Amino acid sequence: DKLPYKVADIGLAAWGRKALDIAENEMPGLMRMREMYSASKPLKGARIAGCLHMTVETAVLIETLVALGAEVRWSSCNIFSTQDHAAAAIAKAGIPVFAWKGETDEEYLWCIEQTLHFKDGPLNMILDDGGDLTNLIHTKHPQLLSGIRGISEETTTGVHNLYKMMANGILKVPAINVNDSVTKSKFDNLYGCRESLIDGIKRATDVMIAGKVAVVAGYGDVGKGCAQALRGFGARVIITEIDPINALQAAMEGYEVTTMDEACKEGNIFVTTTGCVDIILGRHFEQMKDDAIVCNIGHFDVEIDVKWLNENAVEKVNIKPQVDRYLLKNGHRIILLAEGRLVNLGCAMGHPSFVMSNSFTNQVMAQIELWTHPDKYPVGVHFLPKKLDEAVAEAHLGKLNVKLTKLTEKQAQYLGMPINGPFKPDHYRY
Amino acid sequence: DKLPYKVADIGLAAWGRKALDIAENEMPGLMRMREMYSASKPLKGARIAGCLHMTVETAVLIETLVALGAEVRWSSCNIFSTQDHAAAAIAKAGIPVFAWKGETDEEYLWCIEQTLHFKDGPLNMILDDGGDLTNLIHTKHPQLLSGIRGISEETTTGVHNLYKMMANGILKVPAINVNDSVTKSKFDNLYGCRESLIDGIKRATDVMIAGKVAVVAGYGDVGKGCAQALRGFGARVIITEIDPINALQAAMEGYEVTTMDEACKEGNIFVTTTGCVDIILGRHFEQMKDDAIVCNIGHFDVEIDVKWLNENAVEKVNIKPQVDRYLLKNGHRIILLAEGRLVNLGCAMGHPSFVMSNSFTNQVMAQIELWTHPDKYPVGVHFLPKKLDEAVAEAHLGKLNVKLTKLTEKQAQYLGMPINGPFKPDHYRY
Amino acid sequence: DKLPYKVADIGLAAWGRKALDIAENEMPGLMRMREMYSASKPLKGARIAGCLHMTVETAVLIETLVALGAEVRWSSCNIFSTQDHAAAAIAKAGIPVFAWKGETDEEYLWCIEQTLHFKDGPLNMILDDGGDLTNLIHTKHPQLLSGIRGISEETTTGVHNLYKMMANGILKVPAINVNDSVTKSKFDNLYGCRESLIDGIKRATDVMIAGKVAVVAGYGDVGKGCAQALRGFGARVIITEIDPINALQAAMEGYEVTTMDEACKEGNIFVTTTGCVDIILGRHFEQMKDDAIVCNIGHFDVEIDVKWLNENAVEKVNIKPQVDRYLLKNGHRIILLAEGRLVNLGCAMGHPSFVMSNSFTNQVMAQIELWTHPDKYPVGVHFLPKKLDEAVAEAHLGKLNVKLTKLTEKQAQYLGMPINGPFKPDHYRY
Amino acid sequence: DKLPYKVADIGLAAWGRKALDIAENEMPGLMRMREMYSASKPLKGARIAGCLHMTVETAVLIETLVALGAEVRWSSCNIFSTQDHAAAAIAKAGIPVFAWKGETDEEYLWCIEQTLHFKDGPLNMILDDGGDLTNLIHTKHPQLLSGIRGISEETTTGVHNLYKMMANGILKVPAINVNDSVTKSKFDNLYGCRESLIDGIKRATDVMIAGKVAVVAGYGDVGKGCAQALRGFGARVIITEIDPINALQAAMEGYEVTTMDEACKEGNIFVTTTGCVDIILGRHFEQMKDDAIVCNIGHFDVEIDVKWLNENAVEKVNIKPQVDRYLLKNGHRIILLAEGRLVNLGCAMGHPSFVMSNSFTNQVMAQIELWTHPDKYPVGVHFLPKKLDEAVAEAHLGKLNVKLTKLTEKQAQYLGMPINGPFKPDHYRY
Ligand SMILES: NC(=O)c1ccc[n+]([C@@H]2O[C@H](COP(=O)([O-])OP(=O)(O)OC[C@H]3O[C@@H](n4cnc5c(N)ncnc54)[C@H](O)[C@@H]3O)[C@@H](O)[C@H]2O)c1
Ligand SMILES: NC(=O)c1ccc[n+]([C@@H]2O[C@H](COP(=O)([O-])OP(=O)(O)OC[C@H]3O[C@@H](n4cnc5c(N)ncnc54)[C@H](O)[C@@H]3O)[C@@H](O)[C@H]2O)c1
Ligand SMILES: NC(=O)c1ccc[n+]([C@@H]2O[C@H](COP(=O)([O-])OP(=O)(O)OC[C@H]3O[C@@H](n4cnc5c(N)ncnc54)[C@H](O)[C@@H]3O)[C@@H](O)[C@H]2O)c1
Ligand SMILES: NC(=O)c1ccc[n+]([C@@H]2O[C@H](COP(=O)([O-])OP(=O)(O)OC[C@H]3O[C@@H](n4cnc5c(N)ncnc54)[C@H](O)[C@@H]3O)[C@@H](O)[C@H]2O)c1
Ligand SMILES: Nc1ncnc2c1ncn2C[C@@H](O)[C@@H](O)C(=O)O
Ligand SMILES: Nc1ncnc2c1ncn2C[C@@H](O)[C@@H](O)C(=O)O
Ligand SMILES: Nc1ncnc2c1ncn2C[C@@H](O)[C@@H](O)C(=O)O
Ligand SMILES: Nc1ncnc2c1ncn2C[C@@H](O)[C@@H](O)C(=O)O
Repeated sequence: DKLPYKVADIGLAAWGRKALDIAENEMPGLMRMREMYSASKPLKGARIAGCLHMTVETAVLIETLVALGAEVRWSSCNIFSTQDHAAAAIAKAGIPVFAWKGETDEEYLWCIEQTLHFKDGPLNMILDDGGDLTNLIHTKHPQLLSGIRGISEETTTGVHNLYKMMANGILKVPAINVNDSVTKSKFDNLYGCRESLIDGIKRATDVMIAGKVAVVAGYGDVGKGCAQALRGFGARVIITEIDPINALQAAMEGYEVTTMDEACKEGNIFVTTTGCVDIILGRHFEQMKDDAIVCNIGHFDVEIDVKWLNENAVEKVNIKPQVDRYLLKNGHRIILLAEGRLVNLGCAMGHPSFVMSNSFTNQVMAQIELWTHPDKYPVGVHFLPKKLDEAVAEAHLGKLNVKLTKLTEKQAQYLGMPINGPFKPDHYRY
Repeated sequence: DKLPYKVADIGLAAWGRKALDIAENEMPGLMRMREMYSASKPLKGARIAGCLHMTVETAVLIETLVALGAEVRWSSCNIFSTQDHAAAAIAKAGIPVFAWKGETDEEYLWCIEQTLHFKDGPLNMILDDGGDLTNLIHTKHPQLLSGIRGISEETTTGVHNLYKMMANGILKVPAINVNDSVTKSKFDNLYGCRESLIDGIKRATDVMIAGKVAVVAGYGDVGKGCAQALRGFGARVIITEIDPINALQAAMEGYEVTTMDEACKEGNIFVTTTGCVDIILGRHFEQMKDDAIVCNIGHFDVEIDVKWLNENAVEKVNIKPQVDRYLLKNGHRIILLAEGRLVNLGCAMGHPSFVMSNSFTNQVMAQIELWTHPDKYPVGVHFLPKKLDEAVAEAHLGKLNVKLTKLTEKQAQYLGMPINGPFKPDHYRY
Repeated sequence: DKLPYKVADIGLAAWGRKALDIAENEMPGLMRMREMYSASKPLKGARIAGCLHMTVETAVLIETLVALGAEVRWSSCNIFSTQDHAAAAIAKAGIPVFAWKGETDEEYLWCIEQTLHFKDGPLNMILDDGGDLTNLIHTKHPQLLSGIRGISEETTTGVHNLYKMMANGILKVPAINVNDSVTKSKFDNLYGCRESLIDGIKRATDVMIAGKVAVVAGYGDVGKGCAQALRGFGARVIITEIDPINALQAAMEGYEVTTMDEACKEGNIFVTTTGCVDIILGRHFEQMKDDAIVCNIGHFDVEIDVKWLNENAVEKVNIKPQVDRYLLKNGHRIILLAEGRLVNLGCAMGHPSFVMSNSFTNQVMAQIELWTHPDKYPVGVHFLPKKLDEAVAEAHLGKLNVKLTKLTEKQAQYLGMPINGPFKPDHYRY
Repeated sequence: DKLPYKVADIGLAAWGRKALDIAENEMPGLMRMREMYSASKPLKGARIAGCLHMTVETAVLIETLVALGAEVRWSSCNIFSTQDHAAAAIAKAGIPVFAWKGETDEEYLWCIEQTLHFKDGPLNMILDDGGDLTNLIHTKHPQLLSGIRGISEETTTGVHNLYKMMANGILKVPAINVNDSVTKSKFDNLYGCRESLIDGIKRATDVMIAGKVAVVAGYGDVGKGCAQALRGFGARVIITEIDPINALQAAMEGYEVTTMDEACKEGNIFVTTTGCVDIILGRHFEQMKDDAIVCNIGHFDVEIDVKWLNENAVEKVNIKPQVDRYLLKNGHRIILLAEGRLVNLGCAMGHPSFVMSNSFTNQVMAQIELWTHPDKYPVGVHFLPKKLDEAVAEAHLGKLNVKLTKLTEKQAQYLGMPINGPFKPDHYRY
């Protein structure tokens, strides 16, 4: 392609490598895939074009993929999710990375297109996060379609769209749904957001959660992780939902479940963990308490109506990067975070490295699968063998010094399951 | 058959009806099935033979099936799980129930056989809990097999066996796996045991949980619900597991995961939420602290080796029904509860009525499905349409005064899902 | 006096002794006071007249005081708090105990009077709980006043009145405020109620706490322990308070703080942990949801207006002992528990033995102080030396296998405190 | 004195004012003291010399004291606790502030001395945090002693020393113990550290708390707040203590209490909330797991032996400001945070503004008390009238939209307390 890469500051690499150094020791999964595959190099010959937030954790993923003999050209899947010191260490490392914190819609797309063509040919693999890359290609670069051996979607929103495509026979290349791995969804979205949400908020506003009424729209794994977090600091969490089953779980957990039409008048902190549009409108903004902290954590920023804020506020003042304090015609203030984009990543460092090793291990596996055994994955979104899913968890058990139990021949017989073989039926919801 | 029924005391009906009365107002699911089907009577012509713990909640289930025009002959699936006042109110009601608290292995089977034959013919339906009924029939009364239109397994253990039969083409009649409904598993096993576990313990030993090291074997929904409970009262919960994924969840929740071989020496309270044999042996008993409270909550009592206690204790003293205090040769005491059988049901009243309405609503539905649309269920275990699973949750939302959100035409479009249509993919693990 | 004792059933002693036997091993404090004072008998010559709920734990207190050479004549401080098997074991043991579950206001007083006179003289000591005994004497038997060496109040309500008397120079004998010992208040009222509250509720109504909105009046240690309990089972706890400091704590803990005038319309479970009158009136009852569970845990039953229920209900039906289901003219039902009296003791077994060993150890010490060193306690309510309060905690650490840290000569120097000497200033609120 | 002030960058004021602007709206206590005293100016004629961390919250305190007509000259009581943008906004405002993040022991003292002399005379008041100021004066500038109307200690460690002085007749000026106000200790130390602890850790190491064994030395309010925090994120918290009562509370809360001599081999995160020396030594360092995160939160950095790390490490590498990664001779790594100094303030922004309003309100009051009614405070440390302590809490209730309850004439009579008068006896431990 063009320039070898492009980032905010390459002089940040020296620092980023330190972050990467510390990060590596916290991601047993990726480092594990390295020891057993560094030599084998199952990814040899592969040209992976990724679109995942360019953070330090992702840096370890990229360096792992390369260790497996892959050829990588990266880009961030969010205009604010990029970590400039992490990206600097990667570029300085020779990996063509085109990502920097605070890009423009235009620069963002350029960065993505920058990863399509390699030295010895175009991308033959895709590691997407949000579907932006797989979508760009399917609708703008069809010519390259027939050459991509596979897709790797990591987020719910993207995987959601992955199915949509198939639903219309649009999907033209076999995909593996990584986000929906037990070790992925139940650990990353849930446990990660629990720790990364409050971070985005605090680093941004530095507000005290205790004694505040926080409103969470959506009760999925992210909504569950977020709620738990605020609730654990002393905030009264109110939940809004459209799914009766997800609504009951919340109620059963002691959370009040209402409509944003009602909650907007009580909330002090508004978090949208939904992947839907029109979650927080002006009809709610005009109802929010003075200095209400509004932010979104759902992948795409389509939940909060920021345009309204910008088109109906009496005044807009920027506190600091990704922190704007509007003044409504009613005299009430509204603190909008990260311009409505992902809050943990846009205002903080995102999920911690240990939990990202889970998702990323699934990512390294998904890639080896699609590349190594293509004929095993027809055009359509697939899941990773539970035996593999089990391999991910088992990989981080040691760092935590967990001592797992081993079934005896008699017990395994009793339960009618392999001492090591998958211990749960597919339908099992862990 | 023989006698109209048989119970501990029919003079307990007057009281049991009061229990049923209060119970009904707490089970919106069953009462809901009642209003829309009381007249329709979709179960008309059905002769359901049940094997589910005979409790007050189950009483509402029986009185619901009958309201649906079904013909019912019940029995308890546990020699200690029976609620004598509940069973009295049922028999006095005219429903042939053969269950009483404290049956013998002999009297237990007799009770089951008592439900096979009806006035106008043998059983044409099965509502089992544990597989005991479906197993008795398959291996002892094959003749009646071909007449049964379907099975309804309610517990993991049972459903586990349901699949085992199919695995060997033994299952000879279409079954519906109710235990594995989102509203069933994630609410009953998890939220029920959370509240019913400590109950069994307290009513039995009346011990203080706070400051005690409790050991929980198995981290399934029951293990999860139990752990959370003890943990919430001030006990240090230690978990043992064979599944790395379930072990990671525990660790990620702040629980120490080890082997019973290790934990036995530290635990003060032992709870087996596993469905496997040889969980607590004498090798551990000989290692337990003085006055260690050991109990099991897994359906079948196959986890704790009580025989060893009875064959190796220096002395056995019975504190009160279902509470025995053993004296080991090492001088240490061991308080065994409910003789190893289910603790919440054997020493307490079981799960509360509100949560049982979820499981039981699934049961009423499973029955209407198999009976009504039989040709839709070939020999093999099946799940209940997610639309239905949603119907269960949605039915208890109101009691909790939950205000669910309604997708707009635009949002539904965005999300690409019906405003009411199932909101989650099948693979969704809620 | 008259009859040696009087109880519900002496043939319940054989059982009670088993309860006592198990209870003893769980109360390291009392058993500890036993080993070092069994021979010394510092209470020798004392004639203690107690008025504390006659439970198994209290049984260990009585048998301990006696082991200390004391002469005891007991009675319960509540018409429902008595444990008949416990009381039987005591009577059968020779200790004049006049208490049985379900006394009448008349029989209750008779029982108290029955403890004033001993073989070798009238009572020379008082071990009260609620102030009922110390009040009766001060206002009805002044003649015996001058003979009593001291008082031992165990509950907040009582101690509250103890000061009230002094405030009016009414208190005529030195009292020791046991309820306000760090090991007493922060562990008994808080940790005991946390476990004993739900018990009284469950054993009585057997209702599911999860998903229910529970309302708690008062945020003292009892309110704190109760709230935490319900909240931990999945109930949405709402708190009402008059103290801004106790209200802030709640808010800071994520609890909604409102007025009963508002909460009554939302609560599903009403618990009064206040010690004040007119907490739950008919103005609220007329506003409660159908089948609302109302109960009180505050010592005296002066918070809930039951007369109103009995005078305004359309009908009153008794479910079982201490459980009445009223029917309001509006069609809604109200489940009143234990007739408004203490719920954990009236409907359950009360606090567990382990936590009761704390309060009771303080009680044994209070008695030894007043008796042994009288001249050290002038007329007026006093506290127990912190060194002693520390002795109590220290006594139960072992059972929990806690390994405390020992200050070094250098550290003790640094901190400027005795390696063992009281580690906290008097004003310290632990 | 010398220069008008001295800070890191005055070009940081513009931003700091925004921080102050948002902060003010979150501190109802201070802003409340402003409205009712802005005109009155009770502090008129006062020359307050402060030694408290120079943060945004403290900035609102300074601007409040001034609004009260006081004359202030500030300085930070920690070489790393200073917030440069906050200090900038203050200096730019005209208030002589001599503080900047990252001072030297020499520069630190210089800054303190800079606050002793004012335009119209030397300091006549003292607002200390840690006792550093009141100690410098007492031992180095005795001459100015006789002119100081009072002292205001804000932290436990400080107040601890305040008493020590008095214990030896060293304290030569009346002090008010602010740290020990109900609204101070139980809210700041507990609720603040809960939120500010994890911040310092995360912003420094960005580590995932979930699944990690965190070790907390000391179970005071700070230990309590810290433990709860980690515990709530999924980390297994182990506690070490010297006080049996504080140890029992922990045990009663489900925490394992042991010796650091034992925990050092299991902990993944070490937090010292103690105020004592020799808490974490090399004997423990040599026993810590690889990449063990060690940090202190106790006022003075005397708990962790960093010297040992610097004198026995094989290599020391600085990750970033206040983050150093040592390499032990055993191959294990140790991540030392903030060079052992306060972690929440040295690596994060400290306690949130809302909780700081409580402590600071008490500070504004302590100042008005000592200054206004001096003769009411003889030489010695005093507490703030509970009625006042109540005023603080009541001031923040509104922001939280808390609806307090009002005692009626009948209830206040029954309870025997003023409808508004202090609702708790002095000994009350809230
Ligand atoms: N920023 C991050 O670190 C991060 C990490 C993981 C996932 N995500 C993103 O967050 C989003 C949610 O992911 P998830 O795994 O929790 O999804 P999920 O499907 O489990 O849950 C989303 C929930 O939203 C609810 N919902 C939908 N429309 C709603 C509406 N109008 N009002 C209220 N609730 C509504 C749904 O019923 C569902 O339970 C996705 O876009 C995902 O890609 C972000
Ligand atoms: N008494 C009740 O109220 C009640 C309610 C629901 C279910 N149950 C019963 O409880 C049992 C558990 O049900 P569930 O839904 O939680 O099952 P589950 O399959 O979700 O979990 C059981 C767990 O045990 C673990 N396990 C298996 N063998 C083990 C061993 N040797 N050591 C440690 N862990 C081991 C498994 O890995 C698994 O995670 C079943 O028998 C079920 O029928 C009882
Ligand atoms: N049944 C038991 O096991 C048990 C155990 C301990 C104590 N108690 C009793 O419970 C009562 C509470 O004891 P405590 O130690 O927690 O007392 P406490 O003084 O600490 O707390 C009582 C709380 O009630 C609040 N309050 C007072 N009037 C109120 C009103 N009208 N509305 C709302 N809140 C109001 C007060 O502000 C206070 O915080 C006492 O009577 C005590 O003797 C019972
Ligand atoms: N950085 C901050 O934001 C912040 C906020 C409040 C307080 N503090 C400081 O933190 C320190 C703790 O304050 P606190 O109010 O919790 O004090 P505290 O007296 O309530 O508790 C300190 C605890 O340490 C325990 N302890 C003492 N020596 C010990 C040892 N060798 N091993 C184990 N435990 C030991 C004591 O028994 C006590 O329970 C003080 O120096 C205080 O000034 C810092
Ligand atoms: N450090 C991170 N690196 C990459 N992605 C991050 C990170 N933090 C949060 N997400 C969001 C993802 O967890 C989410 O998009 C997903 O994987 O579903
Ligand atoms: N009241 C009850 N009635 C019937 N079954 C009860 C009850 N309580 C617990 N179980 C056990 C079931 O939850 C379990 O067997 C299952 O359904 O899986
Ligand atoms: N087993 C019990 N024995 C005696 N009193 C009990 C018991 N359970 C609760 N209380 C109430 C006391 O905790 C309360 O009155 C107090 O001591 O404050
Ligand atoms: N923003 C802050 N301003 C001032 N002090 C802060 C702050 N955060 C933590 N402390 C520490 C104090 O809470 C502690 O020293 C105390 O007051 O006890």
